[PDB]
Amino acid sequence: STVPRLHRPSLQHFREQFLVPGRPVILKGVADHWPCMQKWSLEYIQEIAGCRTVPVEVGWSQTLMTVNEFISKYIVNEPRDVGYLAQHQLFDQIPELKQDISIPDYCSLGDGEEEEITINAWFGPQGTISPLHQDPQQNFLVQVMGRKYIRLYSPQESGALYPHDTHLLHNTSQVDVENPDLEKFPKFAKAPFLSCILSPGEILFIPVKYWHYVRALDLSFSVSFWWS
Ligand SMILES: O=C(O)C[C@@H]1CC(=O)N(O)C1=O
Ligand SMILES: [Mn+2]
Repeated sequence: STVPRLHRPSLQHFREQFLVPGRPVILKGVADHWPCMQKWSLEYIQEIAGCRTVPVEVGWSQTLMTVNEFISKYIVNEPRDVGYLAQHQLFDQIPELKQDISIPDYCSLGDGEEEEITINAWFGPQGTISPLHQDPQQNFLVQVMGRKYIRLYSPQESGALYPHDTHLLHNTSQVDVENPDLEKFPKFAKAPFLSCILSPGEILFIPVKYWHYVRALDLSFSVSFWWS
């Protein structure tokens, strides 16, 4: 039930053993020496991005503030609520930061165009939680700062995850993974899963439609690549 870790697997090995069957894996030795891994201090983030406006999810509402405000209020000064700079195309907004990352070569195995890969930043304090849900594209999730606990359930287990009925929320589970209501959601308890702690320099492959749940264990910065 652990996600396997592979060092720089060949494109063919990744394609045949993980991409085509839709199996998660952690890629080591791929992003570990990207510039972001050494450069992205809080101070560097403030210097490069501090004055720019970013969307922040407050745990639930959505607001806007500068990066400096986000750091001051939700990171450094004993925050009062949880705030998460989540799912934001920060690298389109701030092209200088795009210099510190790369598109993984494995994305070339997809059917889509490189121009259509979506690169999102996920920057927040210890304790951010993304509830269990599934996405409609493949994902490489690159961990830069801090660690994340991640739980993964196959699409084959969707019945045991009790998706919301609304079309809007049908890709999201009704269950709180880490404190499930087994009186209401009894099938959840026996559903098999994989899990990991994703650390800096590692890349998690989340296959298209794989259900995933994520909790930050430390001050955390991740970069995701959504591709097909
Ligand atoms: O890290 C998180 O809190 C949530 C993750 C990051 C990511 O790329 N996707 O699709 C998520 O759901
Ligand atoms: Mn997701």
